[PDB]
Amino acid sequence: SNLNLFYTPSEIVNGKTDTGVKPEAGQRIRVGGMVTVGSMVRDPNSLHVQFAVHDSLGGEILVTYDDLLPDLFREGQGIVAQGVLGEDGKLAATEVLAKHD
Repeated sequence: SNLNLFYTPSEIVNGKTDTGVKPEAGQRIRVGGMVTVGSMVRDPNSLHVQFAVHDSLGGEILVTYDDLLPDLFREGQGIVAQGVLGEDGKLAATEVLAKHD
């Protein structure tokens, strides 16, 4: 089966996907961290959407999404996104759970 585990965005930059050392494009993981106010950008297409997400670790990872996000993905909260690493540096995620409450 495909595993499922939650990891910090800032972690999964430095010496991880970006640098392709430990993880690799192919594995499914969940990024979990805080979205910055100006992070969310949608296409005029209105199906393609991408967002930067970060943590106190002071690294920002870009996540890409290829349908309409739930609640348009409201900014300035902390969500979890499940995705597979595919874009040797970016992660393709469609299962975002905004359990911020």
